[PDB]
Amino acid sequence: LKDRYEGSEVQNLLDLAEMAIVTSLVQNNELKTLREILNEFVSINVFEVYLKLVQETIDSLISGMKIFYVAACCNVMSQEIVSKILEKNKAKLLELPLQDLMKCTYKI
Amino acid sequence: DWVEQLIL
Amino acid sequence: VLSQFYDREDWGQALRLLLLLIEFHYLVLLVAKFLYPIFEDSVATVIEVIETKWSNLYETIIEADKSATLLKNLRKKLNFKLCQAFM
Amino acid sequence: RRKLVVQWIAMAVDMWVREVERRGAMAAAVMGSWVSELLGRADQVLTQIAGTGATLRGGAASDAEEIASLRRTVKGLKRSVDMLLGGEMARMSFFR
Amino acid sequence: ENVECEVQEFMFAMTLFSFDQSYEIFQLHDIWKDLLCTFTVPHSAFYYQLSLLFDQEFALKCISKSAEYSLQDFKEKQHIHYLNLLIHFEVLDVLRLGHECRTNFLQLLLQEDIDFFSTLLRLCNAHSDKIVDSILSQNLRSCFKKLYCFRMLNAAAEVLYQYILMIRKRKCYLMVINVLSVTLTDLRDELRG
Repeated sequence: LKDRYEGSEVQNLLDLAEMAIVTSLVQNNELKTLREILNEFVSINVFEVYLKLVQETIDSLISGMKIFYVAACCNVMSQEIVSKILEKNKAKLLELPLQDLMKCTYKI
Repeated sequence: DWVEQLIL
Repeated sequence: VLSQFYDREDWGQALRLLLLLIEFHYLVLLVAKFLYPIFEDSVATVIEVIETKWSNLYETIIEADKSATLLKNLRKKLNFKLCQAFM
Repeated sequence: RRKLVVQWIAMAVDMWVREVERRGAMAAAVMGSWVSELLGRADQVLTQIAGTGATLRGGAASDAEEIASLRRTVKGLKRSVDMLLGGEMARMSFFR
Repeated sequence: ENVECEVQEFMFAMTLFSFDQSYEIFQLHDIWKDLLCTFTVPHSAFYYQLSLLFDQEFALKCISKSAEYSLQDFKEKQHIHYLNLLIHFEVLDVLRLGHECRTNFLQLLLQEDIDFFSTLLRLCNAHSDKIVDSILSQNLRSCFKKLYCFRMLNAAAEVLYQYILMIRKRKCYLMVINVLSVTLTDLRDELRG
């Protein structure tokens, strides 16, 4: 509580989790977070994390839904876009695809 | 004069 | 208007118009319409001030001119910025 | 050797641009189209020098990438100068 | 004209070169050390040699023609030559799109390019309305700067402007607000403070 009010993560590991992930938005930290989540066992974020450590379409839909559920979501969307671009470097690719607007236009 | 009154 | 009837002159007239708008809604709309019809640093600054400054009668005037407004204005501003960048 | 003349022009215009940008911030608290044309001709001179360099007797010229870099710098300066000329110079004392 | 009347043709060419007649005859058919090298190679070589020897109109023309008829080392050389000749006398964008479809080489070429270059870039952007984009952004990042950056990116613009800001203030805040149309509120508050 004292941390949320003065603007922690290990305590959380021991909604709010989503906001923490928002604040976090490195690879090692992500992996540790994933391990903590596995130990504890939202689902969308988990799918995204699994993809990052690495079906793809389902993960994409999950991430889009998470984004819909603001700044952090946009950041995550941009990261996913960058990752997809890296993977690309035909029909399946088009299916996956279906400033951000400018980028999309340049892509098309 | 007219352009000084417009600027004001 | 006389200057308009008579490029640099046109720019001076546009500047005068922006200055008048700053001193003063309908007027602003008329100005935007004039800018769109026409479609450097000082000009950009003026456009910016106008955007910062930015009811039924105004909408009616806009409709008469067309024969949404805010969007058209934003588009025009973007175009002007692009032009300034190219210069 | 007009390659070197183009490099001097690039450096001079660059300082001129920096000066105008500095003078604009100064007054918040001349350049004509001829400078833009001059940078276009400068790009043409570089295209001509590189081509001649590629067909020299004895082997191609070693300055290929050196000239490609100068082309980029010249284009960047023509861009900046074109933006200033196009209205960004009359809006230097305005907040962005 | 006399004593010549395939071999006589080439003779007529090299003789008439040592220019229109020469080039015409040569093309229609099909210093000493260079000639020997060219003979050993046996069009590209011939044009390259001619261009080198006249390095002018003849040279440039022959080089351009050969380059066109052909379209890593040879490619790069030809491209550089053409670009230089054109900038001395469009070409930029063409060569760029061509090679895109040797990255550091292009970085150096654009380095030479950097007003005419900027105009060409603006033209290309207007026409449009990966690797190339990144290279350009990097070169631009290497008033004027901010403007060029903004023009090219058309987020990068906003970031650069904010960094430079971290009359001028007003202009920047304004430009940012127009481009965006949270950020706006912050900018307004800052301008009011």
